[PDB]
Order: sequence, then C-alpha cells, then structure tokens
Amino acid sequence: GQGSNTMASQVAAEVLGVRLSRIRVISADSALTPKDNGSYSSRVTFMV
Amino acid sequence: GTVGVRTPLVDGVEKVTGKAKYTADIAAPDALVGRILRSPHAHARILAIDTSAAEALEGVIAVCTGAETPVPFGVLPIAENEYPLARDKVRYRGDPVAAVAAIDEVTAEKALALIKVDYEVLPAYMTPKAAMKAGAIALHDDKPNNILREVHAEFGDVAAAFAEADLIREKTYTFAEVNHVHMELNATLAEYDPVRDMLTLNTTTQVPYYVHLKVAACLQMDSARIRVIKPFLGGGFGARTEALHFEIIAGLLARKAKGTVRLLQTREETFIAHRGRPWTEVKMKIGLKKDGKIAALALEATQAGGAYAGYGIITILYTGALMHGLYHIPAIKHDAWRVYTNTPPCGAMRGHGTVDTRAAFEALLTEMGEELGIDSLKIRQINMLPQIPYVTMYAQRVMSYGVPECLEKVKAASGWEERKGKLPKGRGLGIALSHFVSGTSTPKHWTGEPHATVNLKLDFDGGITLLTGAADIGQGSNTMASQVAAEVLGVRLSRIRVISADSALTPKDNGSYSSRVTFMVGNASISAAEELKGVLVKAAAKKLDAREEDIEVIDEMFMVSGSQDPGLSFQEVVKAAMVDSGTITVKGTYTCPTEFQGDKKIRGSAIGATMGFCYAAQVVEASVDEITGKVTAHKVWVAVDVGKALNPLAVEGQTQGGVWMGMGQALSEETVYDNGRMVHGNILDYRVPTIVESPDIEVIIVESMDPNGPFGAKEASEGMLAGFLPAIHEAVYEAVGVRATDFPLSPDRITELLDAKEAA
Amino acid sequence: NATLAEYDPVRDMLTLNTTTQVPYYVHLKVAACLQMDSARIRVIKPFL
Amino acid sequence: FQEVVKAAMVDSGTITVKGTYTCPTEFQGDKKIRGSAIGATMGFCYAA
Amino acid sequence: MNILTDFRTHRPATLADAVNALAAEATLPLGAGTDLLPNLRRGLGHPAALVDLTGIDGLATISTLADGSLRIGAGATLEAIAEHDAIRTTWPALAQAAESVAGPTHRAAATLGGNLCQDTRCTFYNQSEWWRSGNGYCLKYKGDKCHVIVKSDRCYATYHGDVAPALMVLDARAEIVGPAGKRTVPVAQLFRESGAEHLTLEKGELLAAIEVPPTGAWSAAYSKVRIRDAVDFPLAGVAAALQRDGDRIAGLRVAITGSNSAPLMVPVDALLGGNWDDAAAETLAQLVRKTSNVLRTTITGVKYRRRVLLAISRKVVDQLWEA
Amino acid sequence: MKNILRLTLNGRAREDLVPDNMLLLDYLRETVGLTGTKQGCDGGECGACTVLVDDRPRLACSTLAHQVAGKKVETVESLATQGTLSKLQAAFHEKLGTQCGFCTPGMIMASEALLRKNPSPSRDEIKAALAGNLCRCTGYVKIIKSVETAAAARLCE
Amino acid sequence: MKNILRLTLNGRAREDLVPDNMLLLDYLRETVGLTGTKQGCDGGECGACTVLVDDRPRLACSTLAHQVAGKKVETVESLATQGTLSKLQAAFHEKLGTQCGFCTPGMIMASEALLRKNPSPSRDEIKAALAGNLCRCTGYVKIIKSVETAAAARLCE
Ligand SMILES: Cc1cc2nc3c(=O)[nH]c(=O)nc-3n(C[C@H](O)[C@H](O)[C@H](O)COP(=O)(O)OP(=O)(O)OC[C@H]3O[C@@H](n4cnc5c(N)ncnc54)[C@H](O)[C@@H]3O)c2cc1C
Ligand code: PCD
Ligand code: PCD
Ligand code: SF4
Ligand code: FES
Ligand code: FES
Ligand code: FES
Ligand code: FES
Ligand SMILES: [Cl-]
Ligand SMILES: [K+]
Ligand code: NA
Repeated sequence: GQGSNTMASQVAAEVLGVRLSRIRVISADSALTPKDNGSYSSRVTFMV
Repeated sequence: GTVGVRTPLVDGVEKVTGKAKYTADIAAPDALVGRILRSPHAHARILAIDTSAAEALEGVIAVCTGAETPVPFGVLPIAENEYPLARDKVRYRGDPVAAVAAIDEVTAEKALALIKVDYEVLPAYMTPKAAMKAGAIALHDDKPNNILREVHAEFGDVAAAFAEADLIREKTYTFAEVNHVHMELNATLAEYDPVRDMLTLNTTTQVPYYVHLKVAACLQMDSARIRVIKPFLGGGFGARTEALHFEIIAGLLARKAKGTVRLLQTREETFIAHRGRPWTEVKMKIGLKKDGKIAALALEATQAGGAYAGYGIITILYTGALMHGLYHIPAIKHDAWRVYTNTPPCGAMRGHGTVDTRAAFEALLTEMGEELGIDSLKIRQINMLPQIPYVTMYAQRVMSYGVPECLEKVKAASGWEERKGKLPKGRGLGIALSHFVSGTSTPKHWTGEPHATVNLKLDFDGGITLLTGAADIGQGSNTMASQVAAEVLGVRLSRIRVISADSALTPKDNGSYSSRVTFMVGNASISAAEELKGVLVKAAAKKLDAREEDIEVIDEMFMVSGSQDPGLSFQEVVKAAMVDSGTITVKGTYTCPTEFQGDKKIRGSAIGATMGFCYAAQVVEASVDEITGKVTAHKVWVAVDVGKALNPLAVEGQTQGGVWMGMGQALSEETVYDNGRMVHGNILDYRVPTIVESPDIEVIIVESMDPNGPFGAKEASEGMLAGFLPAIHEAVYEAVGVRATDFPLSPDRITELLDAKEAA
Repeated sequence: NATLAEYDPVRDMLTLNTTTQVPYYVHLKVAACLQMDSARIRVIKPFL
Repeated sequence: FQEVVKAAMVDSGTITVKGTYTCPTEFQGDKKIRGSAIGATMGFCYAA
Repeated sequence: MNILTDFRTHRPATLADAVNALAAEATLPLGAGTDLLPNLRRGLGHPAALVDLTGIDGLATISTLADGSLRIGAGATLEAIAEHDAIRTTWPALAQAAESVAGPTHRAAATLGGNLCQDTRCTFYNQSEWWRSGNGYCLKYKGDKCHVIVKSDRCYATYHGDVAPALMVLDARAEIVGPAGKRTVPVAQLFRESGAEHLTLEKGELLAAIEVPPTGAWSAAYSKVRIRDAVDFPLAGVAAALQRDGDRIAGLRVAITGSNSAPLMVPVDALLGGNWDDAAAETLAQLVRKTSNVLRTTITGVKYRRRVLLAISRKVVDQLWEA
Repeated sequence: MKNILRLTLNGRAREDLVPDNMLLLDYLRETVGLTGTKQGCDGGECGACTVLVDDRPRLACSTLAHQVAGKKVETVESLATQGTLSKLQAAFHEKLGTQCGFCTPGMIMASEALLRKNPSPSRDEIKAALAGNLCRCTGYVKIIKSVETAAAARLCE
Repeated sequence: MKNILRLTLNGRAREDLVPDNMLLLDYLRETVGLTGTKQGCDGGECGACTVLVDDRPRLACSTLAHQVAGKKVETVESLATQGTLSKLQAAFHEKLGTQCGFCTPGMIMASEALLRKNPSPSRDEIKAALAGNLCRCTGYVKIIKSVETAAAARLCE
C-alpha cells in the first residue's frame, strides 16, 4: 500500500525517457520475480 | 536423463481433473456477452446499416459495424483483404457484418434482430470454374478473374524426361474440402481498461503473436497497450494459425463498451470460421522406366479457396513444394491455381497443402507399378533418394532420411510379404509414403529476429522457471521444452516450471504452425540450458577448487571427474552461484541457417524449405462390404522417422492422431454447400469418425538423427497424415477391384464404382 | 491474517498465497519447517 | 522509441536485463561490532 | 448460457397429471430430451411449457405378461431394452433396433416413447435460427415453402427412427392415453406420412406403453445402414419377420425407415407361398422401391440411400431364411 | 420461472433455485461454477458434456437441470480424493489418453460409468461405451489403453 | 433452513435460495462471488463491509441476508460504468484516499451514501458520515480530500 510498484516504475521510466504507462510491474511471485529481502525497515525505495 | 524417456505431459494432471481453464472457463463476472451479426447472403453489397434501434435497447452496451474497422487483415503481409466487420460487401454466408455487446444472451440476440441491413444481393460462385468465367463478378478488385494465385514451374527438362519414359499414365483425383473440428468451440475473452487504455485478451489461438499484431493493426492501437494470453487450448490442427475475425471483434467490442466482453462461438460458427483444407482437383501424370524408376512428373492442382486470401498463396505453393524431398525424380512440372469462391475461407489444416497432391501421386505410382508388375512397397524402395545429404531441385536440404528403415519396418510388422495378394475377397492391404517439414525455415514477417527464443530463471530456491512464447495445443511443447533443458542441465524434469504464451512475461514465439516448435524452440531451450549450465559449472568449480573442464553434472550432483570427493548437490551450487549475482536469468535462441531457407532464384521456394523432414511409411488393412459399399479400416502399421523421439509416448500419440485425421478425410469427412448455404454445420452431418470404426494404429519409431535438430529430433505430427489416403485407396482396390478417383471413399462413392464395374 | 495453501500431491509441490510483507522469509521458513525442498515451494503475495 | 525497439530486436529478439544494488561496506556499521549493523543504513529520513 | 424460451417444466408423478398438464397451449411432452432439446436449442419450437415424463412412477417397467407377450412402459430406456435378457432371447429384432440408436450415452436415458415420437428430419430444418431465418424458414416451421419439393403441398421431412420398423414387423401394439381416456392401435398406425404432422396422437395424448405379442413361428431382424458405426441416424433401415414352411415363404412382414415421412409396412403378399430365391428377392426390392419415396432431405444422396434400402431388404430376409 | 432443485452433486447436498428451462450443463458451469464439464457442439453430438447421474452417463447439454432432482450427479471434479488422482485419471494421464484435454472430462465420465457397471471390459465393450464421445487429438488408440489400464488397476486394489 | 431471497443487487434481479442464518457479507462474498466487500473485524467495529441498502449505508457483517429482501443493494463493484470509474472512485485514486486499498470499498460506499443524501457536505459532515470506517494507512487526511473533490466534481457535469 506504500507504492513500491509505482516507485520502481517511476525511476525506471525516468532513466529510459518513457511514459509511466509503458511499464507493467509483476511483483512478488517466486516463480517469476527476482528475490527481494522484504518490505521492512524502509529499505525498498532506496535499494529496489 | 529426461530425453528419450516416455513421459506423461507436464500439464496432464489439470486436464484429467477438470482444473485446466480453457478460454470459455475463465471467470470474468463483469463480462458482457458478445455476438456477431453474420451475413445471410453468400455475396452481396451492403447499401446501408442502421443500428439505432439495437443501440437503444436497454442492456445493449455497444454495437459496431465495419465503419469502425477500416484496416483489413490477413495472415500474410502481402495479402490482407479481410475486414473484421464487412465494408462495402460480404463474400460468404457467415461473413461478419456487425456485432453487439450486451448484458446477457437473450438481450444480445434481440439486439441482433433489431439491426437493419439493406443488401444488394449478387450472384455467388461455388466452384472454381464458375468463379473463373469471364462474366463473373470479382470477389476482390485486384484479381478480376478470381484467381488469387497461379504457380507455373518446371524443374529440369520435363519434355525430354517424358521422352525417356517407357510407361506414361495420367489420372485426375478430386478431394472434398474438410474441416479441423477441434473439439473446443472458438472463443475470446477481451478486457479493455478505459482508465489506462489497455487491452488484455485470452483467446483460442495457436498464434498469439499473430493475434497481437492483427489486433494492434486492426484496432489502430499501439502494440504496447495490448497483452495476449493463450490459456489451455483444446486443439487447433491449423484452424487457429491465423488471427481470426472473432478475436479482433471481441477486442473492438470491449473498447467500444469500455469494458470486458466474452465472445463465444457456436459449433456452427466454428465451422463458418473454417480455414480448412480446400476442395482440390489434382491431375497427376507420371512417367516410369520399365524397371520402376521414375522418369518424370507433371501435376496440376486447382483449389477452391473460399472468400478471402488468408493462407491461400502459401497453400497453393505447398501443392508442389513437397513433390520434392521424398523420391528422386529427374524432372517435375507443376501448374496450380488457387481460386476464390463465395464460401468460408480455406486455410491451413494438418499437412497444409501437401495432402491431396501426395495422395494422388502415391495412388498413381502404385497403379503404374501394378501395370509394370512391380510390388507397391518395392516401387517405393526403388525410388528412394540415392544419397544423403541430398539437395532437391526445389533447393530443400535433406540431411537425415529414415525412409529405408520405415519401409522395412512396416513391411515386417504388417506381414506384407506374407499376406499381400493372399487375402480373402473383400479385404486388402495398401502402402504409402508421406512427409512434411519440421517448420518453415523463413518467418512470415521479416524482422531479423531469431527464429525462437527461450528464457530460464534460477534463483535461491533452486527451482528453474522456463519462459517460452510457444503455444502448447495438446501436442506437448511445454513437456518437450522441459525435457531438453533438464537433459542439458542434468536435473529432474520436476525441477522445471514452464510459463508459456503470455506476452507480458514470455519471449515472443512465431506460433505453433508447420511443425516448427520442437525443432526451433527445442534448440533454443538447449541453448538457454547450456548458458545456465555454464554459470553453475563456473560456481561449482570455484567452490570445489577444480577447473571447469573437470566438472561433471550427474543427476543433480556436480562432481570433479575422476575425483573421489562426493561433489556438490545442486542446491549447494545454486547457493554458490547466487554470491555476487543474485537471480540468474539466461536467454537461448535458434535461427535456421540461410542454406536451409530455399533459393532466392526459385520464387516462393521458402515455402517448402525447412531444416528437415519427418517421413512416414504406413500399411493399412481394410475390408469393404459390397452390399453397403462401406469401407472399414481395421489396422494401420506406421513407421515414422522423427530424427530422435524426445518423448516416445507423445510421438506415438501424435502419430496416431495424424494418421487418424487422414482416415477421417479418407473415409467420411466432407463439407457440403448449397448455393452458399452450409449444409454440414454440425458434428452429426460432418462425420468425424467415432471410436467404433476407427482403426487400431501401431507406431514404430525410426531415429535418423538429424545433425541440426535438438538431440537429433525432427517433427512428429504432420508427415504421417497424407499416407493414409492412398494406402487405403490401394487396400480398397485389392479388396474389391475398384480404383477411386474421389475422396472421401464414402459408401456412396464405392457403390457407384462397384455398379460401374459390374455394368462393364 | 490469512493463507491459502495449495498442495499438489501428484507432484509434491506447494503454492502459497499469504498476507506477508516478506515472501522470501516465508519461503525460507516454510521450506525449513516442513522439511521440504525450497524448489518445491512457490510463494505469492497477492494485494496486501 | 518503437522504431528503436524494432531495430534492437534484430539479431536479438526479446531483451532481458538485470539491475542490482548493494550497500557499500562503510555503510554497514563497524565490521567488528556485530550489533552495530542494527542502526546502520545508507541514510536517514528526518522529520520535524 | 444456452438460449431457450422461458418455458415452465412440469414434473407429473402420474400419467393422469401429465395428460392434464398437456391440455395447455404450446405444451410439449418431454422424455430424456435427447431429440427435443437439441431442436429447441436450435429454435425449432417455442413452447410455453414442457411436461417431463421421466418422473412418472411405473412408466419405465419392462415385463412379460400371462400369454408370454412383452409390455414396455413408454419411459423404459433404450439401454434397458437392448440389454434385457428376455428381449434379446425372444424378440432380438427389438433389442437390435434399440441398441442401434444414436450413441450409448443417449441410450442410457433416451426413452422408447421418445424414440417412436421423435421428430422428422431435413437439412433445411435441423439448422440454427440464424440459418433458417436467413433462408426464409420453411413450410414445416415458420415459413410457407418446402425447399425439397417446391410444389409445397406438404412437408417431406424424413422419419429416421430405428425402433418403429422393428416393432412393426413384430406386430406390436401402442397404448395411448389422453383426455378421452385410453385407446390402443397397431404401432404402424401411430404414424402419418406427412413431414409436419407425422404422428396420429391428438392434443393431450401420450404414448404410455408398447405391447409385443408372443412370436409363434415368426423370426425377425433389423438392419441399419449409416456411414459411421455409431451415433448416425439410419440412412436406410429395414426390419423383416419371416415364417418359413419347408422351402416356401409362409408369412412375411417388411418395414422400412429412414426413407419416407413415416416408417412404413411394405405390402409383400405377392411373395407368400413362393420360394425365397433370386427372383423373389428382386420382386421384394421392387416392392420396397414402390413404397419408398427417398428424397433429398439428407446430406447424403438419394441414389445411395435408395440403393442400399433395396439391398439390405434382400439381405435381412436372406439372413432370416438361412438361419 | 425458478423452482427449487434438490440433488446430490459431487457428494454434497444441493438445494438451489434454478430456472425451469436451465440445461444441466449451464447449471453446472454457471450456477455452481464447475467448468470441467465442457461444451463441444450445439446439441448432443460430441459427448464433451458427459456427466454421471445415478452412476449412468448423461449428456449435460441435452438434459434439463430439473430432470435430475433427487439424483446423484457427479462431474470430473468429483473423481479425485482432494488432490490425489483416481486410478482412472492417473491412467489417462500416464498412458496419454489425453492430449489437448478438452474431450477428457467427458471421456473419463463415460469411462467411469463403464467401469462401475463392467469392471473388466473387453476392447469391444470399451469402444461400445465411448462410441458417442468424440476426440480429435488421439485417434482413440491410447484412450482405449487408458481405460484398460484403469480397469486392471482398480481390480488389483 | 433455506428460504427464497429476492432483491436487486448491483442493478440485477436476484432470486436465490439462501440459509436463514446467512449474513449479508457471506451471501455477497460467497454466494454471489463479489469480493470487493471486506471483513476487517469480528463484528461491527470497522466499516470495511459497508454496502448500500436503499441508498443508505449498512454493515454487511451485521445484517442477515434475508433482511434485505425486496431492497436495492449496491456494493463497490456497482459504482463504475463498465470499466469507467465514477467520479468518487476517480477522486479516491487521484487524491490518494486509498493506499493499501483494504478499507477502500467500505469507505467509498459510506461516501457514496453521503453524497447521494448531502451533495455538498462540509468537512465536519464528511467526518461525521465516515466516523465508523477505520483506515490504518492514510491518517484520513486525503480520504476527506477525496470526498470533497468528488462532491465538487459531481456538482459539475
Ligand atoms: C446426435 C444424435 C444422434 C441420434 N441418432 C439416432 C438414431 O440413430 N436413431 C434414432 O432413432 N434416434 C436417434 N436420435 C434421436 C433421439 O436421441 C432418440 O430417438 C431417442 O430415443 C429420443 O428419446 P427421448 O426420450 O430422448 O425423447 P425426447 O427428445 O424427450 O422427445 C422426442 C419427441 O417425442 C415426444 N415424446 C416423448 N415421449 C413421448 C411419449 N411418451 N408420448 C408422446 N410423445 C412423446 C416429445 O414431445 C418430442 O417431440 C439421435 C439424436 C441425436 C441428438
Ligand atoms: N523519497 C521517496 C521515498 C518514498 N517514496 C514513496 O513512499 C513509499 C514508501 O517508501 P519507503 O519509505 O522507502 O518504504 P518501503 O521500504 O517501500 O516500505 C516499507 C515501509 O512502508 C511503510 N508504509 C506503509 N504504507 C501502507 N500503506 N501500509 C504499510 O503497511 C506501511 N508499512 C510502513 C512500514 S512499517 Mo516496517 O514493516 O515496522 O519495518 S517498513 C514500512 C514509496 O513506495 C513511494 O510511494 C517516494 O515517493 N519518495
Ligand atoms: N522428435 C520429436 C518431435 C516431437 N515430439 C513430441 O511431439 C509433439 C509435436 O511436435 P512437432 O511435430 O514439432 O509439432 P509442434 O510444431 O510442437 O506442434 C504444432 C503441430 O502440432 C500437431 N499436433 C497436435 N496435437 C494436438 N493434440 N492438437 C493439435 O491441435 C495439433 N496440431 C498439429 C499441427 S497442425 Mo498446423 O497448425 O496445420 O501447421 S502444425 C501442428 C512435441 O510437442 C512433443 O510432445 C517428440 O517428443 N519428439
Ligand atoms: S421437407 Fe420441406 S417443409 Fe419439411 S422440413 Fe424440409 S424444407 Fe421444411
Ligand atoms: S456438448 Fe456436445 S453432446 Fe453435449
Ligand atoms: S484430447 Fe483433444 S479432443 Fe480429445
Ligand atoms: S467487517 Fe468490520 S464492521 Fe463489518
Ligand atoms: S487504505 Fe489501507 S486501511 Fe485504508
Ligand atoms: Cl492439402
Ligand atoms: K471476371
Ligand atoms: Na442501450
């Protein structure tokens, strides 16, 4: 609910020079997405 | 080891429990009901259409007409002449004119009845001859004589070749049009998100990439706003190898309604979609030397192709492309005509374009052999390719050829030497050869991309995810891709999870058509697995302080060759490989070399060019009841050269399915039109064989080991279909002495031949 | 709090949808506690 | 962008890339005082 | 959801209640629905109500009576008939005919009453609402023209039921119940040779049972021709019963189906007293040809359908003779 | 109009208000949400909708839901015990009696009816019982093999 | 025991056989399958299950399904027109009156009832109408802004 899918999309779109709408985010499904250590201690915006 | 192991399909558990969700099973509580208003006329101009009363009905959310679909589509870039909803005129009875999205079925039906269309009815043409008459109306303005495509080719000096022959015979054979009858009805679930202007489709397709392209083009919507998913699919057999009108219409309606539309089709409508094998007339002329060697071949093929271009150009080239690559033939002359008719468009059906001319060639070859006093199995052995590799006059490259073994195997298994010519009156045996490509080596769209791409993902948990855009349509491509990757990696098949055919997740694949998947996706999967194995061996070697060259991976264990050390478990190597890396993602690709794509100097030769051919020899035993004229196929012995059977269990099932579909065409299936009206639009009068009259089929696997295929593999699903027709044709001649000239060999045709025989 | 656990006995696989901010930690503890190979477990965090 | 995507597909097909981030060692506390890792971070959010 | 009119479905527990339910307008009897539901789904009929007969206690019993005759309730399934030991042993032609119908799952529920009263068939009729409306419907339903026989004096739809001819050569009787009470007629009389009014049942009447007499010196058989070996309706079907005295035909009954708008008895008295030889078989073929009226209501051609109808009539009699 | 329909479905008591004109197929797929039972044709021609009613096969597309009141109805979803396949299901999977899987629920229900009635069927009895079930993928060969395998497995259990 | 329940739900007529003891929340989520209405507590404390009954808010977890017979019931799934958001839904999305989204369906239904009754509410009236709806993510600030924005946008049109 904090917005990490939006945050990740915003920064990748900025680097690429594309619209936010061009990014589809797939998150938190171990068969498909890279391992993340977790949404704790406010680490996600900084690290992800 | 996983390759060569008889393996139940990796998705079989969901099929036998009813958990597998096909398109019409997908839940979508907000979905509107989509319905298409189809033309009741075989050929007519549309003078006006008023949808005002339908739009005003409570419960009707959207109504569309061709005014909203200004871009046509076609599977071939050079021939896109079909509009999603008709513009200016309709060209077959069933051609879509309008469509509606409503809250429920009864409301959608009422809405269709409220749409007013003013038509100017035009004469319709059911046969190629009627369509080609000078005074016929052109269905399409760019082909005034209704001939979509003509082929006129000569390989070698044909006149001189026929002059060298000792015996020349010619006969004309006719073949009814047939339909795929995949058991699942066509359907599309289209979700349009108006907040984001995005569209997601789940549809009954074998070619999700083509659907993605045509929906983007026809809706004039950027491809980046569309996602295409193929859920479980209830077969297709070629029917679904082109983007179909209902898929595009569902997308159009969802956008117009600003919501979700579920467009289901009836079985009648599935027959109207058609895209099946065209009615074909084949004139076959063969010249032989007295010892049975083929001296020359000349054939003519005329196809009634239905109302829109579709695969037509490709289909007509296939009528002559596979006259090559099976027997050594000194000279070949091929003339063919693909003609538009005011009937549902024909298309690709298992064995695409090669079935009818193969049947005609095999039947005349056998007939001529009889006249020369040469056994039908022997005359084929006499004419096999003399050396391998062999480059055909059509520029195909045959690098593996199991025909000699296929023939010896079926000869022995069927008791041919023992029994041929020694059966009771009313019973007979027949033999035939057939072959098909293991994928067309040139993609339809020139994009310069690899011909297949497979991704693998391996993270800390140790499970390997294999991502492929390939469509498993019941043939087992998800199992095949898993088997070859697991074999390279030395892991159990259970360690691989396959995600397939979802454009937002999986790499694009060109589609499940022309039997290209095992060869191309199989090679790409091996390529990806070798990349992943390289990463893991590097990590193991480091942790074991050994050189990479000395690492061996045996059943999930990384050992040092010769060493005594127990080595590292797969999970220990995964842990080591994650250091300074995290998630591993690799990509494997495969591209057919240019020498396997035909010869640019021979126009259209890309059609028929392939990495390799699956060959099949089959013997059919049948009996004929002279009272009713009924032909009963009792048993088929079929030997198939599939290069290397990756999953022998699936190779057997695929081969039985292919032979059996040929049996349906050979004995009971045929479409029937009456002044444009479809008469066979149900599965009672379109006679798909039941299990009672279907033959037992014994499959013998031949492994020629193709030098370029995955572990030596070639295709295993289309090369055996065509041979059934001429084999049972011969069995009927041995049983009762008549030589059929028209398929199907239904009782009505047999009794006419018997009555003529007796009359004479 | 809630967890939907799908165990497939034909394949000896487990798929979990659960109310977690740490799907990686769940994956590790489910594997350890059930003494089940991590490769046989899939963890998905739906909307939370 | 779409013209560049078409060009990038030539001789490549589907592009997949990976990005990672790791906190430099100096931001992980005193390597010799294990408990000092708790409270060590790349940066702090401050509020008044 | 598959579209059907919004009809009521009555489930009477007795024949009397079923008869009263059938008094209303646009109300049809319903057996297992294997013939009726596919037709209603294609829009052939717009009933206000269906009267399910499958819930009527006692309507599906098969029994033997005092004299050694057979009594079968209209609700008995074709499977039960085909598998009944007494029928297979004493009236094999009836078991043969019942087993030849459709497929095994249809037979697991399809009733004898529904088989006898099944609708006639034509390729202009067994088509969807879209298809028919586009073609202007036809004389049998919602139109005014017959597309097979343009004169359009009547509908020429063909009756393709398999059980009727077998029961006809076995000299069976039909027990009918209705608002006027119970009546019985020779099974052959249940049919009228008219495509669109093919049964002689009146408003509110139901077929309640079939009674087959002891066979005496008669042997009988049924033969069906179809392209596939299951599911298909008969392209032509012939039942025959024979009494043989030495080398002469003492009695003969022949019934055909899949050829006319009703299943019909073929007048064969001319063969009585004679031998069964090539000349007699040709005479029989000509008599069958005369009674038959093979028309193109089928996707399969008339030439073949007529030719095999003649051929199997000779074959079925030759089979009974040689046995 | 809707009326009360009481029956046992996949071992559970059901009591639902169902339209008098609702086909059993639509009741199962739409009212209950059991999508294993399929529709392959426009009425009675393919067997894809085969289910069991009091142990005997029935075409769900050609049966009104109200006609099965008070009866035992079973669909493909009922055969497994939780996630464990029944022997018949395991045989179709292991012997490849199923390829695309679409005709499979109907083919398996018809096979289940056969085996409950005739535990050791001959090849001809298997063909006779599956005569109305169409499959376009297999050529039927391995479907016969699946039923024979299942029959043997059930007998030695 | 089950009894017939007739009502209008999200604009559609329902006629179902429903247990006398079934809570409206369970009827919506399990019988109809509308999962937008949530359960956040063990009974009447949080507002997450708020739905509309004849335009007024009602706690689905504290209402028996049979008590809404013959009434007009609306859940969050009914507010959009096909896929197009209502002005109130668009305001919660655009102003961030929703973060995790769990309290959102109930918060939006309580807001919809308020705007139907009082089209131009003061900040105090907005707080009074949402007083029983708990949110743990927002601190409520942007939820109030969302309702004020929606109210002004509905007054336009
Ligand atoms: C694909 C397919 C193949 C078929 N093949 C064959 C075949 O080979 N041979 C064949 O004979 N049939 C065939 N049929 C037709 C049908 O399945 C069988 O005739 C069958 O016995 C129908 O009986 P039923 O109980 O299902 O009748 P229903 O369908 O319920 O009823 C059929 C008709 O009889 C009326 N009716 C029913 N019971 C009575 C009664 N007791 N008194 C008065 N009227 C009554 C009904 O109102 C209706 O008009 C086939 C059907 C299909 C769909
Ligand atoms: N600079 C910046 C930062 C940030 N951002 C934003 O904001 C957010 C957040 O971020 P961060 O801070 O980084 O965080 P993350 O890590 O992502 O997350 C996590 C957190 O998150 C938060 N918040 C929230 N919200 C909601 N809604 N829910 C929740 O639950 C929560 N939780 C909380 C907590 S407590 Mo712990 O667990 O105790 O440790 S930790 C936590 C993001 O997403 C975005 O949207 C931005 O924009 N910018
Ligand atoms: N060597 C080898 C080969 C193969 N295999 C196997 O077999 C299969 C198949 O393969 P192929 O042959 O390669 O093929 P693909 O490509 O994959 O596929 C496709 C195809 O497929 C087939 N088959 C089938 N099956 C089913 N079941 N369904 C279907 O539908 C079908 N279709 C058909 C057709 S007609 Mo076209 O389209 O006309 O062009 S083409 C086609 C695979 O998967 C596997 O399982 C093996 O093992 N081995
Ligand atoms: S025979 Fe004539 S009237 Fe009867 S159904 Fe056929 S077309 Fe219609
Ligand atoms: S869906 Fe084809 S028989 Fe029922
Ligand atoms: S498995 Fe595909 S139709 Fe039978
Ligand atoms: S769920 Fe908390 S008040 Fe209803
Ligand atoms: S938005 Fe999370 S509880 Fe309100
Ligand atoms: Cl062909
Ligand atoms: K012309
Ligand atoms: Na409207």
